[PDB]
Amino acid sequence: STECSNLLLQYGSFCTQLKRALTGIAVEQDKNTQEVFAQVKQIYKTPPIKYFGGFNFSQILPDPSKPSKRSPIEDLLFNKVT
Amino acid sequence: STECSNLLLQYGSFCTQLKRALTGIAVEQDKNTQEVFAQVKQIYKTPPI
Amino acid sequence: SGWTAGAAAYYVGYLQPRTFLLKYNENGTITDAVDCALDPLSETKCTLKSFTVEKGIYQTSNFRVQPTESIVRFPNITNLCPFDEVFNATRFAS
Amino acid sequence: DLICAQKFNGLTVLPPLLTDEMIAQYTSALLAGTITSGWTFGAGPA
Amino acid sequence: ALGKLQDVVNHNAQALNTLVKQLSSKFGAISSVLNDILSRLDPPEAEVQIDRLITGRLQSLQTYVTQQLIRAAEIRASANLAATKMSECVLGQSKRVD
Amino acid sequence: IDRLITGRLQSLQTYVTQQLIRAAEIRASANLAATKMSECVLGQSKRVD
Amino acid sequence: QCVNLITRTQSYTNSFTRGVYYPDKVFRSSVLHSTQD
Amino acid sequence: GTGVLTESNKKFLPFQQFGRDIADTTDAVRDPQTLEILDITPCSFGGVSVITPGTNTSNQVAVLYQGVNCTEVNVFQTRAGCLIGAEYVNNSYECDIPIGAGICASYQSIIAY
Amino acid sequence: GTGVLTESNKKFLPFQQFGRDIADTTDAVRDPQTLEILDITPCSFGGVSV
Amino acid sequence: FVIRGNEVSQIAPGQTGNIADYNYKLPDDFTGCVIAWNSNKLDSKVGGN
Ligand SMILES: *[C@@H]1O[C@H](CO)[C@@H](O[C@@H]2O[C@H](CO)[C@@H](O)[C@H](O)[C@H]2NC(C)=O)[C@H](O)[C@H]1NC(C)=O
Ligand SMILES: *[C@@H]1O[C@H](CO)[C@@H](O)[C@H](O)[C@H]1NC(C)=O
Ligand SMILES: *[C@@H]1O[C@H](CO)[C@@H](O)[C@H](O)[C@H]1NC(C)=O
Ligand SMILES: *[C@@H]1O[C@H](CO)[C@@H](O)[C@H](O)[C@H]1NC(C)=O
Ligand SMILES: *[C@@H]1O[C@H](CO)[C@@H](O)[C@H](O)[C@H]1NC(C)=O
Repeated sequence: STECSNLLLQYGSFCTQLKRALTGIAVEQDKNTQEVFAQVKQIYKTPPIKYFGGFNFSQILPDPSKPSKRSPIEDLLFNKVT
Repeated sequence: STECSNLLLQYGSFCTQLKRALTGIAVEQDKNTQEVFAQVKQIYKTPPI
Repeated sequence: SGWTAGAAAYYVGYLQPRTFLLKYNENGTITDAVDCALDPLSETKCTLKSFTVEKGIYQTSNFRVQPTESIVRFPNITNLCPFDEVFNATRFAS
Repeated sequence: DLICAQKFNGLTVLPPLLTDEMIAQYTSALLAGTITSGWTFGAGPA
Repeated sequence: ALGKLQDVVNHNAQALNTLVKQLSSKFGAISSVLNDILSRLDPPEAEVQIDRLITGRLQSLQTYVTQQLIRAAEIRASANLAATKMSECVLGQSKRVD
Repeated sequence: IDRLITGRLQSLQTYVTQQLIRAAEIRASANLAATKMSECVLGQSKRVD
Repeated sequence: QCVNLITRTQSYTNSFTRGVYYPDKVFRSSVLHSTQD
Repeated sequence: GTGVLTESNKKFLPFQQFGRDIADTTDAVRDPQTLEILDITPCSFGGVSVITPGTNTSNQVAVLYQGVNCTEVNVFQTRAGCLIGAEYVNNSYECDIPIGAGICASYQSIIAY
Repeated sequence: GTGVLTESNKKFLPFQQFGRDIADTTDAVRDPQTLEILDITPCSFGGVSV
Repeated sequence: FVIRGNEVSQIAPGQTGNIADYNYKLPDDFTGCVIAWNSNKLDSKVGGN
């Protein structure tokens, strides 16, 4: 409705304020993910032979068979959150 | 006033939103007390001497 | 005895203004409903907008005792009020 | 009469889930574990 | 066990659903549909009816944005805590109790 | 009645908004207090002040 | 020709969950709709 | 207005007719027919909380009238309010459904402890 | 309204005409001339970012 | 101009009518005054003006 937008123009910069606040929230979410996860500038890889003195990390290391390259625990976490 | 509540029904789910926010605050206060004080699941006792 | 003897059985109920919560299935038929006022649990179902209510304590409504009768208290003095002197006057002022 | 005036207009104060004596019992347990066992009760058995 | 993340998702979905539900509110006007108010009314009080709908929808949108800002502050505090735990528990061994 | 409803609704939403902001402040203080309970009472802290 | 032939007795019973009708003419699928009517 | 009309100990001056509280709501009234001061109080009311387990588990419920004495509404009196439909058990358990003021409820019927 | 009217796989009951979403937004309608169901999808939109 | 007695309500912003659509249309943001007075002595004739 164009005359509704003409009436909405009389109320000023309310829509600009709401859009700016939501843009700040949207960039803050990506920022928060950057301080949580992007803490190293080098992408490290485990050796092909995964023997660590008897310590087993297969449930937390990535699964090469899965296309998502996620750990079994991470795959369970992703399946249990909808 | 019944007709005032009938007119209040036309404003939508504002009252439900306010009640939900206050219920969240109310359970948040009890959660705060649980995090501060309920840090042990054993009630230890001082010896009598 | 000019007419054949017969019987008819029928139920009559009356409608009150009530809030209901209706469940629409995937074909669009109302399959189930809850009346809000009649049952506390059903009032919780109406508040949560769901037929399955999880374990917990839920703020639903407010109890209030209704007024029983109306009392009107006016002054006991009764005097016929002279509106006839105002509106039926033959001459008014400038 | 402030509390009655708040209550009559629909503003109620819910009590805390833990009473003051239960919070005091929590602090007494923390005192007893700290004095009798040090920092060991916070990391396992006292 | 995974309630917290699910709660975050639920809160976001619930807020968005509530905001769409606020488009069905008359807000004391004759209808919640702008085109109906156009069709059954001449302009000079239809201006008032549409103005009532506009101020109701602004109230709903500002309520949503304020709730989103408060939830964003809470989630930012949780994420700052998560970054601190990533630095101090994963990238090192911590002497901080619990 | 509609003017009274919109005034009282705006007052109630204002109250709930300040209550949410104060609840965020008190939650931050209670998280700090839980951290001090864990790190000063349940252990010895080398963090300065 | 108004003639009286019908007598009537009555009892009282429970409505159970009968008497619910469609409040409008709107298709709705797999939802929960609350109405005052 | 709606309420209960009781005796008042408020010493109204002869010119004064109405009484108001800190809230500026009508608290006392002078009747015109007999010149007596009636204290107006709102009728009894409170919040209603429904304590339930899951509907997968059971359909039994308990009702908490918040801030309401049990004489003005399995009846138990708590600081949180009056609890109807739950029996008090002297045994102490972990909290399942929080009622308040140290009182919780659980399903085993619905008990309060 | 304004929108495309695509084919619908929803089987209406014959007294119903209009259809609504979970958030009471109209998503379907029956056609009065020919008793068929049409899915109303209001027209394509987007945020333009530069 | 000169109009009929029932048409004086149509000289207004946002009005629907015969002379409002086909003779004299006022804008929605109209600012000003409307003045109406009778003219039987000058604008009427016994045979029909
Ligand atoms: C490390 O852990 C994995 C998973 O716990 C072990 O893989 C299991 O091996 C047993 C016996 O070979 C199988 O019955 C299971 O089905 C395996 N589970 C999975 C998820 O693959 C693995 O054997 C452990 N040890 C090493 C050296 O990798
Ligand atoms: C819904 O419609 C389908 C297809 O017509 C039918 O098979 C089914 O029995 C109906 N009822 C339910 C409850 O799914
Ligand atoms: C009003 O005055 C007229 C004379 O002017 C008189 O006939 C009539 O009865 C009066 N009505 C009343 C109600 O006094
Ligand atoms: C009538 O009201 C007056 C006050 O206006 C009071 O003085 C008087 O006693 C009342 N009469 C009776 C019979 O109650
Ligand atoms: C309406 O007209 C159409 C066009 O021929 C026809 O197919 C249809 O049967 C008519 N009746 C109804 C009830 O739609």
